[PDB]
Amino acid sequence: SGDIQLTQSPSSLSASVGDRVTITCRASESVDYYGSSLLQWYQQKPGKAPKLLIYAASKLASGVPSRFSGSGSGTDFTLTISSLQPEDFATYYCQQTRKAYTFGQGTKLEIKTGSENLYFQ
Amino acid sequence: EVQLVESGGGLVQPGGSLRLSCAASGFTFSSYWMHWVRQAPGKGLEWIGEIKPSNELTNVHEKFKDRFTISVDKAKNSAYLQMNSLRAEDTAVYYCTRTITTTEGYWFFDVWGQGTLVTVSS
Amino acid sequence: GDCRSSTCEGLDLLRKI
Repeated sequence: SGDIQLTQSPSSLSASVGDRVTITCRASESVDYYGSSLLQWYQQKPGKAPKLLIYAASKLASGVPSRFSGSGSGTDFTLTISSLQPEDFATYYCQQTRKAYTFGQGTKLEIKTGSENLYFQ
Repeated sequence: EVQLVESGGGLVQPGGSLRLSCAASGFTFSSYWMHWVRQAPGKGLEWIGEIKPSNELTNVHEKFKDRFTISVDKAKNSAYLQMNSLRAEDTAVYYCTRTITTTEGYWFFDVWGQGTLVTVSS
Repeated sequence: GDCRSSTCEGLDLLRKI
């Protein structure tokens, strides 16, 4: 398809409250236009509609906490969540508006409450 | 308050057809581009197409052009998605949403409906 | 000014500012 493809990394991740997490988004071609990067980040809570967090790669949507920050240009973008909060656990999508409308495959962010077991024998 | 409410979802046999509705409220419709976006269970988000109610200009993605049609009823402030010859790959949550433009010129989906599930059973 | 889509309109308005 002639669409601008968006590939997110990782596919899923877990972290604890207070941790800093990063989610990346790579575009198949530049999403830039006249010095702007037409890249949005959406947060989707289970069973709910996506909610805009970031637009134009780095601009915070109204009412969105400052702990969410967006960076990058051209074909490479990053969503950074400094100091995770319990309500931040959801599926995150990057989204581009340079050519029609496409979304990344999504990155599921889950809360880590306990440690991973040590499978030693 | 700006709101979008979808209805019409359900279980459909392959080759079947279905019409989804999107009732808009808290804004007059006509000015905005209205969109249909779907999300397959446990998967990503896929843009279907758009409609400008005022002039009924429509752009459906190439992938859906032959079976999916977008229409409006300006009297009912509603947008519709007519889905024909449904296949297993059409099983998804279907959302209607709108694009808005900021003072700086950036446009994006701001308000979405709650979604309606379409399941293509055997 | 031959747009016919939200993308065309969006790019046209953004470029003008």
